[PDB]
Amino acid sequence: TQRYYVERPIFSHPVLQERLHTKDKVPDSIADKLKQAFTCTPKKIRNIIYMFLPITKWLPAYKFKEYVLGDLVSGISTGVLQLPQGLAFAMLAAVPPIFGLYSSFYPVIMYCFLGTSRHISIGPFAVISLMIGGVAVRLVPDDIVIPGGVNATNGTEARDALRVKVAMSVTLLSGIIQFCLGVCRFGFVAIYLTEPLVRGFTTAAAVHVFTSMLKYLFGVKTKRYSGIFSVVYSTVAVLQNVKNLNVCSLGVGLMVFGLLLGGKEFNERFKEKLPAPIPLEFFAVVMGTGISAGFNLKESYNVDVVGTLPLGLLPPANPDTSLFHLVYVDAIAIAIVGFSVTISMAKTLANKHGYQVDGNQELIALGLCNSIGSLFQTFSISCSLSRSLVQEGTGGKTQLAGCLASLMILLVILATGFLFESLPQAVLSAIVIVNLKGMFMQFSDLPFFWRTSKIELTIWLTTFVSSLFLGLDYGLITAVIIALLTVIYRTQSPSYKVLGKLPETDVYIDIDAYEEVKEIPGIKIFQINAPIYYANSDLYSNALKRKTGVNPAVIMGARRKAMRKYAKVKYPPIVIKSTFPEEMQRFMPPGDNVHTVILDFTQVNFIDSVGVKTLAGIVKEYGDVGIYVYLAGCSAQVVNDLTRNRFFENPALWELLFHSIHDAVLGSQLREALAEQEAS
Amino acid sequence: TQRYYVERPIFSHPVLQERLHTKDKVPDSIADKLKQAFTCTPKKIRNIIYMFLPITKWLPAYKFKEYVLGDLVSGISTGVLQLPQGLAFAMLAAVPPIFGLYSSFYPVIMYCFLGTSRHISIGPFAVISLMIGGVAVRLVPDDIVIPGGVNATNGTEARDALRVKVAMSVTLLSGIIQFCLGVCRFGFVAIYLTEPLVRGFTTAAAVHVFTSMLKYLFGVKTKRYSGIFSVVYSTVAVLQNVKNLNVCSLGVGLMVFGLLLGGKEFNERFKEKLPAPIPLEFFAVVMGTGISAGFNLKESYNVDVVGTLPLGLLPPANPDTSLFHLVYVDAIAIAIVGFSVTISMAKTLANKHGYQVDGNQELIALGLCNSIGSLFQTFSISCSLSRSLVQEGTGGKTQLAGCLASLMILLVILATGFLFESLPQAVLSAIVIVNLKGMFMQFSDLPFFWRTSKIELTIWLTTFVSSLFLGLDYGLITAVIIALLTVIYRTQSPSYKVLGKLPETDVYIDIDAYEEVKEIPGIKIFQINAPIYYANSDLYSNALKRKTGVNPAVIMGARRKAMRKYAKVKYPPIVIKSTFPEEMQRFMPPGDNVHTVILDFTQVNFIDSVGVKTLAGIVKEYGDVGIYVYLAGCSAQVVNDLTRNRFFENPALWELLFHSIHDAVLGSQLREALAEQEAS
Repeated sequence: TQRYYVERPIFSHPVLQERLHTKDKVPDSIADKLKQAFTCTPKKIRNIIYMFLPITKWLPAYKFKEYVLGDLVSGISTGVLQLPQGLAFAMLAAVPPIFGLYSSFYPVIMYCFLGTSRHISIGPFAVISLMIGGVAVRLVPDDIVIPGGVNATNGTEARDALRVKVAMSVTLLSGIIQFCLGVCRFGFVAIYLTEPLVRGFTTAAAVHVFTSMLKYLFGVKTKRYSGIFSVVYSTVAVLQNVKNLNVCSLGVGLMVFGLLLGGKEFNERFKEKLPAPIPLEFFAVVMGTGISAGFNLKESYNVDVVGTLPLGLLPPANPDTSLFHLVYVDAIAIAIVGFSVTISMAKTLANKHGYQVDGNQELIALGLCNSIGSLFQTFSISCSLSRSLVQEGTGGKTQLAGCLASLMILLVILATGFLFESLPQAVLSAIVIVNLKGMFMQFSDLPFFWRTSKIELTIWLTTFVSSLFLGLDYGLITAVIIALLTVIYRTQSPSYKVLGKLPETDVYIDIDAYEEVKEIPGIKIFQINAPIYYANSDLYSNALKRKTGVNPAVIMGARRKAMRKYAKVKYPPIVIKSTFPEEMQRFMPPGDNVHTVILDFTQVNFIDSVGVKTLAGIVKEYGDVGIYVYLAGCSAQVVNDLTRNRFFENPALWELLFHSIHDAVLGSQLREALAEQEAS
Repeated sequence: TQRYYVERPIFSHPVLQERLHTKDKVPDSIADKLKQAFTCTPKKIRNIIYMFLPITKWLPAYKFKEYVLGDLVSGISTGVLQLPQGLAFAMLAAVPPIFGLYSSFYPVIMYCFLGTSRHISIGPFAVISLMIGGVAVRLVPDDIVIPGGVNATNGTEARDALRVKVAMSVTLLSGIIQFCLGVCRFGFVAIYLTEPLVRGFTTAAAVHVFTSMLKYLFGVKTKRYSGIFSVVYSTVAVLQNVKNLNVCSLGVGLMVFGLLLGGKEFNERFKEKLPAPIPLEFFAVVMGTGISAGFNLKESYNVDVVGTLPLGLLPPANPDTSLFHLVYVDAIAIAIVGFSVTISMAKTLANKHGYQVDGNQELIALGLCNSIGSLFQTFSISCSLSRSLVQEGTGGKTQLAGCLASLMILLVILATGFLFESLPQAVLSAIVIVNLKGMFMQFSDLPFFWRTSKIELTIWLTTFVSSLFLGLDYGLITAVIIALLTVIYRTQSPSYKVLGKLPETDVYIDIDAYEEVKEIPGIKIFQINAPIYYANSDLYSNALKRKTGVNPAVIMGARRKAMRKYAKVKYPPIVIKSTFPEEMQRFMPPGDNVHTVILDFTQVNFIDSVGVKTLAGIVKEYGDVGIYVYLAGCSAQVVNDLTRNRFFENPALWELLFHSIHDAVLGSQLREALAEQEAS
């Protein structure tokens, strides 16, 4: 075996520096650093094509045997879920449901080629649909009359068309913003999305969706409220209007919701006995439309339905740029929220399955998809948590599952679009509610975060509160700001400890930690696990003057009191000898007689000018009362910062630095012994 | 002498822990921690009185011999400067100049008793006056007619009275806000005011004052613009209207400005030959009023003057609460700006003269002064940089200098208020401009900050730009946000280094730093001077995989390529043996054959859950390719955070920790030797 054995002289800063010679670096010119970027070698362009076109990468390496079955099952499962979710989200966007199915085909097909993640399900999203509906209602109210040859029997078709045009314009603007961010390499900001913030935001979004879905489930008309305090106003409005509910719609909604819960529980408890989960949502919608067609609930009980669905695709239409100045803020908010959600989902899925994704590529893909969808009459969409979870849980391995979902959506549109026109909205509302259980189950993190880290619990609660009461446009920004400020809070509240020397060794630990460390008499050691920046110097000084119990101010006051009671270019030395008479020292109150104070810098990352001034003031103040101060474990960054500042203007301060706490202690003891040598 | 000598066994985490026993702490109950707060001992109440009433402290200990002369000279010098500055600031507040002198008596007297700092000059301030004037104009335009018996010859007295009432109401609200903040111990936020931010804010405020003073100097009427892009609009407006200037006013202003510059330069170069500086501003105003009275410039050349000054004090008047809902934002902004400026000045003066101030006490004093001044017809004021500099430079030692200034201001008001009514505004504008040279000279910090620290230079430039173009209400907030974000920027860009062992010692330094350190073969050491929080884990992982040149992904790819080319409750062990045949190893590309990677945690302050997951993933990934990873120098905080998380669920991970880099290296070498013992 071997033992920790090392013998060396005391390494002060000048001694360490004189034994080392600075290495000569190789200057890399900017022109020379950019010249090789234009080699245009075939490998470089091939890599660029693969990065910009991920389809060319994962498609040639597609292993059919272990992927065809899983991709097929996952695609069927995600399509039979995207169709009702898309129809429900279309209603939430204040647009005809036919446009929701349109948004479920073009962006998915485009992302099957421009997408990097192979486990996320691109499609209609609840939050984006709610924001689009709110802005459409705000721009287009219910009191607009167009004399375009329409008679008095107005079916509000013009209002719906105007809302669709507004949605198309804002979608195009959001896509342009996303593409500009992607080409600007702005995707690096996704790292700021910590997991608790994302979970809290998703939970708050789930709460908003649940409280917005109440009106559809009950069937009672309620004004849509967008902005600050939207959730509370919406829920009190639906509570006040609950007296005029529809019995049939509520009953069928409760019945289908109970059936969905029973089927989901049965699938969960019979997972091993099935080769693939059965589509429960498809059975639910089939049952709902069959009952509605058989009993004619549209007029028999005045139960609202999804409405008519026109068939056939539409030719591309050029949008208009006359609405940018009205919804430019909302387009940016939609782009930010959608990009954040999709990048968070892609990152967590990549971590789960062991791969990587590129944020810039995702931004470019989202921008192109949104722009082309706007050209093809499709509103802005983003990633969906529940649908992606279903896709991954059913065996999703590549992006071909989304292509199958888009193909089957197109088939339904072209062939069986009329069959689903009689589906009541209550069934869709119940389907949305039951699929929301995954995000609602995330409330279990509160005890977990309470036990693990209270700071993360505070961040999660702040994010949830900000995204619940305040609008989602500013709630995410507020949550990000709070998360960033938590780092400042942590740096402003470090753990100050008094270190003691373990006997017969060189390990320094807290004096009040293990009962075996003995503090060296006459030496005080102070340690701070935080930087010395401007908003921390005062707290550090107070902690040093309090925890160590050595305050120069009170020492000077005691000296003055004892003196008054007993009476009845060159630089000066840093440490001034205590000119206190021995006779006066007889009336001096007893103390620890500390002669050396050691400050730990092993856990200091950087120091600013304010910190430099504070440290210089502390050193001078302690040297005035004749107490030596040495710096131990200073990193090269701290030394460089001190050199660039005016802290090292006096060459006599170079001897105050050391390399380790034990080295500083040995140097101080040697200095004391040498001083005692000439004493007598 | 002595040498660094220590012999000990390799201290792994279990070995260190088994040799130490946790100390039993003393639980301090909250009820027991608050019970002693109500002792009501005479010393405690005396200290409370001294803290709340600083006048009772420094007045009994007033040394007359060395303070009477200096305080007298400083008080005279600051009064003869506050009178013209107060008159000028009153005009900038869109209020009659008599109110400016009123603001120069009551708050100063009150602060002479409720103030802690003994070197700051409380009085009218340019920024606060400008904000008050802007809000008064915004609330009270020039198109308001009051049929209160006034004939067609309206002198706009009602408009001035309404503006005064608005100023009084906003001053009272700001004082209430300041008092509430003071009683809430909110003064601790003053630590966020770093020196570069304060200097940039003061410089931008000086620029705003200089560009606003142009209209008074020229005498041409110009609409006052408040809000965003106010400075640019004001300067282009005065440039367009410069064609209608007044020759006499501009000429006399230039003459008095030149005289002031000459006198200031003469005093600077004859400082040693004078016992006390002569009052130059008093001579300037006397000359200006004498010339104006002799030549009657009011009507001879249409030169505007300060106006009539009513005599006698006014009885207290109860304000109204009907304007809070209109200026509540502006009152908060005024309070924040004034408190920030005064606390910064008090802190820097305390540091210069070697004492301390309390932010909460300053907040309480400002709130009480503003509220009582509102009761006594006085607008909100704050500390002035130039006047405080003059007070300190003339020998200011206590607060009695301000009392003398208030007394002489009251004497002028009661006796010689009519004499100064003929003083032209050009003289006051020139006096303001010449006293602004101190803040304008602060532009020399740009090369200093460029050489010392580029980050502080960026902060200063950002603060200046934000407070120049954008409004001062939001410019300070933006500067604070940028300053806070600079810490995050520093933590997101650390300095990754590869460490090497100095021969015959235990000092590890950068391999490319001193040319003498030799890297130990087969061992990679990585060091990061930054935390491992959520917004830094990915960069840390990339740096570890790039700088060390040991990426498990490329290793696995090379192994697979070599294999394909040559072919033609218990837990698993963390490190998996490389099942690579020796025959296949013959086709394996050569490499450094690293068997151990050491991660430095001596400079790590904290790690979050995201960092814990990232570290666990890195450890597992490196153990998959059969590479050992050890953690060295982990602080108690990091160990506690890992324990609270799920990182230590497997007991086999406790042996991976160490106490020092050398200890980890010795342990790895011993493990390799032991493994080689059973090899053959």
